[PDB]
Amino acid sequence: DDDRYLREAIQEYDNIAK
Amino acid sequence: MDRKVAREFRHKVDFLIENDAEKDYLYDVLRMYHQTMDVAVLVGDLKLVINEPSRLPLFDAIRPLIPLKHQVEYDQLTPR
Repeated sequence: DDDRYLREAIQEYDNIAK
Repeated sequence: MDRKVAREFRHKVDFLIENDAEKDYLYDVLRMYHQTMDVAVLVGDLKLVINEPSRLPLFDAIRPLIPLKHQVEYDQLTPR
């Protein structure tokens, strides 16, 4: 569980563009 | 399988901050730790935003997604 969840939430926001 | 972690992570942070400007910067903090990959940087910003104990959860909140190795070191840097 390393170097995978970070991009998940990080990119998630990148998609939200909030 | 890895998707809800984002909702629980974003929903939690929102439950604590409930703000937008703060989440924007905090969101910027994570974005930094991703590119620069400097735990020393996250701690600094996280503090400027977590200056108050109320925002303490941010440390335990982010840790999960934070590399297992960096998690421990993250603990060594933080007093809590």
